[PDB]
Order: sequence, then structure tokens, then C-alpha cells
Amino acid sequence: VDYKLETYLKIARLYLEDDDPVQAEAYINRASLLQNESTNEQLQIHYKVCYARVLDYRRKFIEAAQRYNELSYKTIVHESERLEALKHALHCTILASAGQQRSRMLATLFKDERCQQLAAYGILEKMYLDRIIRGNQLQEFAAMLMPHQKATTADGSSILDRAVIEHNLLSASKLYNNITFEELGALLEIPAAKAEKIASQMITEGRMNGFIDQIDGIVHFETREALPTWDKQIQSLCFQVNNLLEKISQTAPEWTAQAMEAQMAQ
Amino acid sequence: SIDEIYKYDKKQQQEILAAKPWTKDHHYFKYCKISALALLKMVMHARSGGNLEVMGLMLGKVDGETMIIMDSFALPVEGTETRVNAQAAAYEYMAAYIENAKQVGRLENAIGWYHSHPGYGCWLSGIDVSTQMLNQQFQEPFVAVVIDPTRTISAGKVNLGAFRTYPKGYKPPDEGPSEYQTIPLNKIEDFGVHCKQYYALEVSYFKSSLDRKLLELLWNKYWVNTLSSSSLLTNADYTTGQVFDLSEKLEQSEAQLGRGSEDKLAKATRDSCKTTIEAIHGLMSQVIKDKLFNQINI
Amino acid sequence: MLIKVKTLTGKEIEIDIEPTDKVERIKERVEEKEGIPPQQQRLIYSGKQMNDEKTAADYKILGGSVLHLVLALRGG
Amino acid sequence: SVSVALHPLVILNISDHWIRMRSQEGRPVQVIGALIGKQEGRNIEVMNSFELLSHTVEEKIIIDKEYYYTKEEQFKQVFKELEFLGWYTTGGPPDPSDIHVHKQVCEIIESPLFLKLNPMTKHTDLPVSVFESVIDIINGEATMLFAELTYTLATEEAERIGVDHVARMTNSTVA
Ligand SMILES: CC(C)n1nc(C(F)F)cc1C(=O)Nc1ccc([C@H]2[C@@H](O)CCCc3cncn32)c(-c2ccccc2)c1
Ligand SMILES: [Zn+2]
Repeated sequence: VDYKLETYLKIARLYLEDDDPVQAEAYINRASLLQNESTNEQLQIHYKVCYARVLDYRRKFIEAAQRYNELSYKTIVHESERLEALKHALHCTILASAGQQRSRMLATLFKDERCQQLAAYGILEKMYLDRIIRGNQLQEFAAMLMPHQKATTADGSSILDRAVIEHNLLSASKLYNNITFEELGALLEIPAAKAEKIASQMITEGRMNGFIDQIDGIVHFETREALPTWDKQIQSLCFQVNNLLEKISQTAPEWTAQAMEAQMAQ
Repeated sequence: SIDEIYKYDKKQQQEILAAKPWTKDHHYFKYCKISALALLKMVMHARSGGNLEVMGLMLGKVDGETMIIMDSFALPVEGTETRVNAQAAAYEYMAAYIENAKQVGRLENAIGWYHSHPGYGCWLSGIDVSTQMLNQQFQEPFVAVVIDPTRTISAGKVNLGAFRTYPKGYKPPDEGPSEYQTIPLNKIEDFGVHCKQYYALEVSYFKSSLDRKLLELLWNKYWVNTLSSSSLLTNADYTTGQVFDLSEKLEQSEAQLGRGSEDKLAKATRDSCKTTIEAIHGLMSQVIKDKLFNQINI
Repeated sequence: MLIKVKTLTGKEIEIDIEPTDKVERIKERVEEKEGIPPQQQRLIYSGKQMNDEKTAADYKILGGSVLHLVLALRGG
Repeated sequence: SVSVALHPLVILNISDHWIRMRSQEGRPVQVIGALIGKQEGRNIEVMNSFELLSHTVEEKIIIDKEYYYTKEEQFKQVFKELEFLGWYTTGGPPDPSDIHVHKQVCEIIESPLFLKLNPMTKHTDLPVSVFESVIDIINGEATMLFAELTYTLATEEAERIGVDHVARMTNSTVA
């Protein structure tokens, strides 16, 4: 049973991954129901890999990333293969559609330490921390990416590039009070008209807050009223005072105890 | 010890319940004690209700002449001041929550009900009086608690009132202090009609030793929010509503002056004084903050 | 058969009922025992409000149970 | 690394739970409970907290998932916009029992928090500590440990007034 399963899986994966994936996914889906569910003897370290690869090839990225991350923690599989699985998980998470599960996956990948030595760690850090991803980093990621994963719409605006542009706009929302169309276009490396159209669409759909003054060609983000800003800055100053006092009392304990004792008397 | 009050005596509670002394008297319950956690939960729930009304339930016990409250739990009702109790959703929720809390260690039983009157004082309306009358007629004891989450923010002190009604047909003999409470025009008739059918217990708060230690440790970091409050911005719709109500009351007072309960001008003056004093307090807080922080030019 | 009945406040009533009695019958039994009219009354079993009419044994008499009782105010 | 905002209601809940259990059982005993809050981006805020039911067999603690699910339904009935965040316990530094209970809780949410309150303390600062789970490889072995987070006390007007009134508990107005 196990030998037949291994032979069929190997031959099918080779000749069927040879660029007719529809029959491969159909056969896997049909046979998976009655596979075994309990086989043991290292047979569990190939079914999960094949399942994750199929899920990646069927344009569903977040669940494939979850499977790769789960596989990355297995003690039996070698260090190099675990690192490859983690790299695939990072790529799939980056390429996945935006969502709550994607945000938690990004948080988990950032919390992971082994990602630090990966080639996409910079992009992971920028995506998680809401920074601006530059064109050169995007080009490097595209070069590193496999040809299959580059899903592009026929009219243009490849999915990854559109997601990066929207992320750049949303991250610039956190950095500017108001920005003109020319400077936004220079920041996003797109024409000013396209920048205006994308910003207006994002504002209409509710993803980001702001309003566009077309006569001046300026997009306005949040206002940060003066009195609430005053409240926030007063809170920050008092927090600084508290932290400084804690640092003082954690360095010269006897001196600060003596000073506190004399504080009541004086 | 201070934690002694936290000890629940099943035998003593059963003996007190089976030897009910509140039947012979009518003003038997005169003191109402509330734990710190119960008060905080009540206040936060009433505040998070917003402008609408919310209502929950209260779990406690009785010690002789006083009524002690240990916990409070909200019940959904979808809030929104529905007609009354529930489409049976809350009816199931009360029993479900009490049963679930029984198997954890919350072994106390219900003692009353609380609800919010956001912006129009702390009193029992006609429906509230009927509800409390019905509850006391069958399940005893029971106390009503009314909170004002908006006036709490506006005045800087909690607006909490614990009440208990009188049996049907009983006429209480005078003894009416009747301290002044500002009440809008659209809710004054109910307060006037239903005012002698209930009395207000004297409410006090208590806390445990660990609670006291934790609060005195927490103040060392919580002193910032007092100095960064800015109460003049969080309460503006309330002040606008107060000014509208005051203008209507002034119009009624002028109509009474032109015509031929008593001296509505005095009541309007008291309302205006309260609103203006609150506004000036809010302004002088900001003046103090500016003097402290904006003038210490390096 | 006999089934202590407990309310939210904590009062328990020792009441005598028959296995063949219906929910309305238990309601009027409670009415005679305590005094609550049989419209300001809601019995809840195992976190479930009984649809009156539905007899009782079905639900599940199982002897000494404790049907949870909560008051109501009809309309007013 | 996520910014954490605490609420004094959670601390009051934990302290009352511990005091109640100690008074009921005659001797101090540790308690296990759950937290509730909202996560916005990387900003985690805790608002309320209920208690969980647990059992001990041999030397291991197991949480009743059925009771947890019933309580989850009950609290979703009332607080519609609030969600599960983590668990809280009373004690000192984290222990292998705490690591086991965290592993158990991790089957419910992705990255639950962990709050620890110390009733018996001698320091000057608040004994509340917040941890999060981090999985690492040490000497070729996979172990999940704790990482401490820095929390700030959240601001709310009603909470501030209530806390100040409770702390103070004491003939003009300007006064
Ligand atoms: C203890 C509770 C559950 N209860 N027990 C019994 C009794 F039948 F047993 C009866 C009840 C019970 O829900 N009463 C009640 C009555 C009226 C209101 C509303 C009602 O007028 C609508 C306008 C607002 C209002 C201002 N003042 C009372 N209300 C509420 C209520 C209060 C806050 C939120 C939701 C509902 C509850
Ligand atoms: Zn009311």
C-alpha cells in the first residue's frame, strides 16, 4: 500500500507537474479522501509538502503559507528543507490578499527569528511595520519570485504591483498632512493622474481617510486638531518624566531612597 | 479583617431569609453598600451604552439592616431602551449567567437591578416604580440602582442612586427631604407623579485590602490622566442640550410671570447656575494646565 | 414528582406536582403556593423557556429538578 | 512587538477574583481567567475579563473548552464588538505549568497574550506583567518561551472618575 502510494505520487507529481496541473489537482482531490489518514514511517513528510505545493499552484496563498509555516516547525525534516519551507511561507504570505489572517500571519513571521536570514526579510518588515517599499526592492522581489506566482491582470496592473502601490499610499497616509499630486506620483513611481485616481478610489471605498482638493491638486489626510494634540503631547511629557524617574531609581537606589525620605521632611 | 465582608455565610443567609424581619417594618433597609468592582463595572457599562439606556443585574447579600452588593453583570436586551424586559432573550440570559457563575465560585445571589438614566437625573419613573413594586412583592429583598453616566462625566462625581419602593396603598408619613435635582421638561410630569412611592437608601462603597494596595500602586502611573483630561471637549452636546432645556424653562417662567410649580424662575436660575459652574470649572482646569506646561519656556 | 422550584433571588419553594401535570398546571400550583398570577411567570428549564402548552414529561420531569422561575409584568 | 493598553477594570477583576477565592478556600490559591479586548492593527487593548473553569489531574491543569465556548457565546451576546485576547493568572515568574496552560490556550487563538498579577509583592511598582509567546530553536530543539511586553494604562473619563472615587472615598464646589 505505502510503496504503491509513494510510486504513484512520485510519477504523478513529476509528469503531472510537467505543466498540466488541472488533472493533478483533480486526481489529488479525489484520492485524498481515501488516502489513509494514518500511515506513519516518514510518509507524513511528503503529503504535507505536496498539499502545500498544490495549494500554492492553485492561486490560494494564505492557506498554503499556513501549511508551510506548520511544516517549518517539524523536528524530523532537515534544517535546509525547513528553511526552504519558511521561505515559501514568507513568499506566499507576502503575495496573499490583504486580510485579518494575513495580518496575523505577517505578525507571526515577524516574531519568528529564522526569517531574519531570509532574502525577503526587508519586505516582510516593511509590510508589517507599514513602511514604503521602493521600486528597487520590488524589482528584486519580482526577480526572486517564480514565474507562475506572477498573476497579472490582462489590462495590466499586476496583482503584486497594485497591492504594493495601495500599501505605499496607505503608509504615506501615516506620514503626510497633505501631499500634492506630483510628489505623490514621484513617491509611488506612477503618473500623477494614476496617483489621483488610485487615491480617490481608496477614499471612496473607505480604506483610507482624506479628501482631494483638485484645484490645488492636493490630497489631505487626517487633521490632528490643536487641543487634542496638546493633550497627547502633555501625556507624552508626563510619560517621559515617569520613565526618567524610574531610570534614576533603578541606578542609584540608596541615593533615591535617601532623597525620597528627605522629601517629606523638607 | 477587611476581607471578612467577602466571606459568604450560606447558613446565616438562609436563616435571615427564613426569619424575614422586613415584613413588620417598612423602612427596614436603610444602608446600601457597594463593592468597588461592582461600581466600576456599572459605571463603565452605563458609559459604553452611550446616549441610550442599558440595564443589568446585581448580585449580593444582606447583613441585618444593610444591603451589600458584590457583583454586577450586564444582560444584552440589545439595549436601545426597549419596551421593557425581553423577547425572552434576557429571560434566558439571567438564569444562564447565574448558573454558569455558580459552578465557578460566584456563589452569591441576586439582590437588585440597575439601569442608566443618561442626562436626566437619578430617579424611578412610573414603569420603574411598577417594576420594583412587582419584584419586591414576590422576591425579597431587591433594590433598584440608577446611574447617570453623562452627569458623572460633567460634574466629576458619580451620580448613583439606590432606591426601594413602598407597598401598594401605603402612605408614608411625611419626612421628605427632597433635595433638588435638575430634570428636563419632557420628563418632569412622571417625576412629579411618582415621587412618594419610593425612598432612597444611603449608599456607601467598600473595597478589599488587595484592591486598596493595587489602587495606591496604580495612582503613581494614573496621575497623568488627571493632568491631561480636557473635560471641556468631551461634553459639548450635553451642554447644548442643557442650554436648550434651560431656554424652554425660561420661556415657561416668563409665561407664568405674564399669566395670573411655584416660582419656576428660581428653578431656571438654579439650572443655569449649575450649567455655568460646570463650564467655568472646565475652563479653569485648562487655564491651570496652560500655566503649568505652556509658560515654562525653557 | 415533587420538585423544589428556585427563583433568581434565591428563594426555593417545596411544591407537590404530579408527573402527568402540564406546565400551566405547575404555573397555577405556584400561583396557589405563593400568589404570583399565571401571566407574570416564566419558567426556564435547562436554559430553556418552555412553550407552555407542551405538556411536561416530554421536556423531562426526572423527579427533583429545579425549574428556574423569572417574573414578568405582562403589559403593565 | 505590539503596543498593549491595559484597563484598571481588568486588574480589579483579577484582584477581586483572588481575594474571593482565598476567603472561600481559607488558604491562598492561584486562579486562571480569560481576557477580552480589541486589536486594531498592532495596537492591542484589553477592556474586561471573565473567569475560566479549570481542573487538575496529577500535576497538569486542563481548561474546560465547553465552558469556555458557552462563556464566549454569552459575552458575545452582550459585548458584540469585543473578542478574546489571552489569559491571566496570579503568581510570580512564569512556570512550566504556565507554559503548559499557554500551549493549551494556543489551540484557540493564534497568539494569545498572558497576564500575570502578583498579590504578594514587596516592590514599589505595579505587579502586573504582560507576556507573549515566542517559539525558538535552542541547541537544535524547538521550545516556546515568553517575551515581556510594555503596557500603558488606557484613558477613559468614566474609568478615571470611578477609580479616583474608589481610591479616595472621602463645603463648596471650587473646593
Ligand atoms: C429586573 C428587570 C429585568 N425587570 N424586571 C422586571 C419585572 F417584571 F420582574 C421588569 C424589568 C425591566 O426590565 N424593567 C424595565 C422597565 C423599563 C425600562 C425602560 C423603558 O421604559 C424604555 C425607556 C427607557 C427607560 C427609562 N427608565 C426605564 N426605561 C427598562 C430598561 C432600562 C434600560 C435599558 C433597557 C430597558 C427596564
Ligand atoms: Zn428608568
